[PDB]
Amino acid sequence: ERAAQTRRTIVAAAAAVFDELGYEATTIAEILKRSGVTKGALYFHFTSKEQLAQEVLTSQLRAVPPVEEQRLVLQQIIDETLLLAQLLSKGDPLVRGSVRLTVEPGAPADGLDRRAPMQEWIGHGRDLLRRAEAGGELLPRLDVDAVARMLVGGFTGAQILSNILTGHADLLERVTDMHRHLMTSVAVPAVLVRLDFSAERSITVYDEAMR
Amino acid sequence: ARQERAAQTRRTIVAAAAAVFDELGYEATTIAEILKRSGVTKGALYFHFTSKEQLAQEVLTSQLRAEQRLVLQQIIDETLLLAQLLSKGDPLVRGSVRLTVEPGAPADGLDRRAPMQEWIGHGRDLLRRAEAGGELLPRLDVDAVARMLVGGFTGAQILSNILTGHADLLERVTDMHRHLMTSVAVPAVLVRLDFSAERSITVYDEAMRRREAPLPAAGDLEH
Repeated sequence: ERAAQTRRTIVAAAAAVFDELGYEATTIAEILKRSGVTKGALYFHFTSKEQLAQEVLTSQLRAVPPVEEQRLVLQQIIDETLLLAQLLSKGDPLVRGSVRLTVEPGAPADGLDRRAPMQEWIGHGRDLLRRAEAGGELLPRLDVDAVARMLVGGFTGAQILSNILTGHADLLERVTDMHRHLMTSVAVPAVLVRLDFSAERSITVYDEAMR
Repeated sequence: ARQERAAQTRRTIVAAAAAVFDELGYEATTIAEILKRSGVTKGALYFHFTSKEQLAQEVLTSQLRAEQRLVLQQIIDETLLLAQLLSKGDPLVRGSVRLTVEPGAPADGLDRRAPMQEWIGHGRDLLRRAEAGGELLPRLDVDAVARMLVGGFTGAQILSNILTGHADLLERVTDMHRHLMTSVAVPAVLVRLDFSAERSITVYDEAMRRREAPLPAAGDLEH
């Protein structure tokens, strides 16, 4: 049924409010004002501000539309990383609210599980790196879970600092520098030199995914 | 005499401000809560700081005040030190990581950008020293690099907090930094750099013999 599309317009409004106001200050009443749906629509879909937040939390993973497989698995990880930064940088609300809920110190013991969604995000990077590893794309002896944490951490640090220092104006550049310097110690040299970090391929991946 | 006494109560004001910024964040922190906790007079605080904001920036910039053969080993040493301090819950480093990462009140009255620029400048200065001694791979943009070093610590630190409450902090920072350094250092320098938890334990020990909880000079105590 296509009112599970109004589910999408509820998450968007909810993410935007979380982004502007943080978890504690955000209210269901505000989310209802902002989305313009009905109390009964809302609750059909989500029982609490809490489940609404858990939903918004998953967006740094689940809001990126899927990407196509590439001759190099590592290029698919680049494609996903840069697509996430394109969204962040265009102010996509799901991604924005996800960043804010993740990094913002909560009121102590707000009952919100930040760990499970960050585990799923890292789990997905670990899955791609496992296929790269079996493809011979990675330097030997690397730990695929340590590496996955590094890539997510690197994205997160570059993105936050870019916010602080330029309001996200240099975001793509920074995330690209971070990711490319990380790939230099993870990719075998023959693969490294065939990876494409360009802004051009990144807008193309963006456009093709929107649809 | 008067100056050493004033410097001591200065340090107490910075330490106490950090602990409060840690628990409460910038906006909810109050000069009044800081006086309450330090036991220092308003007069002494007004003399040392122009505002809550300059004080928050002073917390942010504190670890920048705290000889090697290789300049990049200085960068390693300072970064892993911060991880050991944060791991232990040192108030200065806790408060400055919170004020860094916190969403703008903007509307917030805290300019994070100025003291972050001082962190970047410090890294940048070190990286130019490293270049003068030949330690860097050729043609690097020293600013873009300092930004990547600082962004790598920040993102390692955050995920480490979310996934493990900082239990694996030092391992994540070290992995992040080792991998970044590998993309930045000439190999002959990279093999000689020391990333061990051993060396970092020693550096931290040494730093802790010098990080006494500051107490105010008695002339600046509230009665």
